[PDB]
Amino acid sequence: QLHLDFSAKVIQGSLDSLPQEVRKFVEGNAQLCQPEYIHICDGSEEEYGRLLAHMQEEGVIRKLKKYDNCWLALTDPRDVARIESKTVIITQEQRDTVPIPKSGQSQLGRWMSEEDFEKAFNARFPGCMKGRTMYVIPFSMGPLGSPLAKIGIELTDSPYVVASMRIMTRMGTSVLEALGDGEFIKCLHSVGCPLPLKKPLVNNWACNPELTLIAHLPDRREIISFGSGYGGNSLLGKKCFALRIASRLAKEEGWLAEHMLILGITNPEGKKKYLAAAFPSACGKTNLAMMNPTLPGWKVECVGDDIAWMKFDAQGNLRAINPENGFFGVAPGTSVKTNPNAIKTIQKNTIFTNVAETSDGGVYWEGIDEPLAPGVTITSWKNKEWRPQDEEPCAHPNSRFCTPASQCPIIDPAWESPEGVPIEGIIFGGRRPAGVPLVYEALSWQHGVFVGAAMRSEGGIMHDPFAMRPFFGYNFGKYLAHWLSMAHRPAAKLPKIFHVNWFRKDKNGKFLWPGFGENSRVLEWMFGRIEGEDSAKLTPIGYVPKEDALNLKGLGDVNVEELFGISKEFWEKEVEEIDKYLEDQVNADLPYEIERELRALKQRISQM
Ligand SMILES: Nc1nc2c(ncn2[C@@H]2O[C@H](COP(=O)(O)OP(=O)(O)OP(=O)(O)O)[C@@H](O)[C@H]2O)c(=O)[nH]1
Ligand SMILES: O=C([O-])C(=O)[O-]
Ligand SMILES: [Mn+2]
Ligand SMILES: [Mn+2]
Ligand code: NA
Ligand code: NA
Repeated sequence: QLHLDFSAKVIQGSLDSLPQEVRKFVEGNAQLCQPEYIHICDGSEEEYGRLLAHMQEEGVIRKLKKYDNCWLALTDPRDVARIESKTVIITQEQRDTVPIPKSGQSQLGRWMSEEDFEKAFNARFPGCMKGRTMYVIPFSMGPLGSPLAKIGIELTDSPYVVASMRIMTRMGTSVLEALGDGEFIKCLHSVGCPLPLKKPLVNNWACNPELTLIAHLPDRREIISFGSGYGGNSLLGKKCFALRIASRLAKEEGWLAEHMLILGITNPEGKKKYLAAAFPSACGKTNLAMMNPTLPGWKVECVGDDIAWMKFDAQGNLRAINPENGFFGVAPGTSVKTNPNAIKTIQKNTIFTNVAETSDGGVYWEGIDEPLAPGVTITSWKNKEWRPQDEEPCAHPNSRFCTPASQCPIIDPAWESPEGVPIEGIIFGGRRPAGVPLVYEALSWQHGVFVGAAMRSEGGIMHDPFAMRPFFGYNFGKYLAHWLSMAHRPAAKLPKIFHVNWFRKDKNGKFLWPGFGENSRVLEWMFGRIEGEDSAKLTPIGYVPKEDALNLKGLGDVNVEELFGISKEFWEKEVEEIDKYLEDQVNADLPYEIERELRALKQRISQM
């Protein structure tokens, strides 16, 4: 050059050390964003402890004195969740990203043109890191060096993101060494608050709500996120990369990237199988992935609780890996009763966001179901004193823990095996207060994809097909076609597909099923069905357990008639509702097989 060599500003590592393409990505975005310092993360314990202690000294995080190396971050309340309306995918044509709805608004993604995004980018990123450190985070999604793993580089101006990525991905120098001159996903993040601050800082939490924009450019292998320091907006490996970018990659390359837990279940005979399950956010993946089974002699072990990458191997087994390195789990509702294994995992080396703090340096949230000693007081996530009779919760309803996977006492022994675990069943499920029984089994692969397409969240109202509504990297119609195509992969060992419903209520709004560890009784049935056991009765919706097939010992107060009932009237409405939805939201891009399954279901219900 005659006068972008950023070597003078490197305060950890060396630009000369980086693979050539990594250096180009770092230096191009350094020129653009103008950070004061560049810190190439090494992923070391030393780095991490120093970063936490720094954040602590600035008032960005607090140490939770009751626990071993745990920390609390309280955000600006404007920055507390994924913002779906500010989350977009850029492609040349809108239809490649989302189907064109008849109601002029898609529920299945949000497209932005290249032109509009270029303008948005130029209005945000120039100079956005002034006065700050640009951290360079080399990370692997999946076990380091696994043939199913994929590497990214995230640039960020947030120490909180660096700490959380260290938990949620594999990151540091070993990733750079593994990468060499290979391809990587380019991830660029800024809290959007260059120094000197143009607006006041709220709760020591840098963010720019008005300019928040989480963009995905699958054709350029780029994720570009501005304005939010929170969770799925800032930890780019998780939703942005491992669902949105990865699902489109998966479609091109013949595999699947899904919003699924992966678990290993062992029966009293010592026989083990792996299952994957897609439930929408707020519908209990993490509880099932970590289940403490109530049934004696059974064991559940966790491979992952949120994302699965699955690819058929040479023998036709559908192999799954967890591309994450930790659990970014919802804190409220987590108790010894609902998730005892999570309670164990999170007492050390854990970062909590937006939960309450007790006066002895512990954590608190709605549904923790753990009384405090008299005199122990509570500071809410809004940093105000709080009492249990107050109108507001003590913790944000989407507050999280961020905890290392390897600490889970029931972590699966194969949770990092590079070839992945063989999936034998896929479970769909949602919140259905009425009509849908506790468990049913799909009649075929094509029926099972239809059943995934029919999933619901939020009290049985919102459609959330495959638990992917906020996460599709491309047109949902085409994703259906991709799933259906698996039936035609020669010698594929197609998993059995089930649908569960933990959430059926009686007329008074009481749950008909106790759930949590009692769900082990449902898993027992699925396990027997995969083994070929004659434990199923055919019904218009699929197979259900025979009378006496489920182990209900210890649960004699269960209303079996209501929990397992199938009403013609309910199912007529359901098929009409599904028809309207698929027409409104998918229309021209709906695969014929999905249409055929809808007709087949309608026809079976007509014969009741
Ligand atoms: N009634 C009942 N509720 C359950 C069961 N399992 C989980 N839940 C509820 O599920 C909610 C917690 O699920 P989340 O951790 O939000 O769900 P998730 O699928 O892990 O979501 P993300 O982490 O956002 O993907 C709480 O309201 C729990 O009470 C069950 O067996 N029965
Ligand atoms: O953070 C999550 O896991 C989610 O929102 O599904
Ligand atoms: Mn979860
Ligand atoms: Mn999730
Ligand atoms: Na704060
Ligand atoms: Na087919």
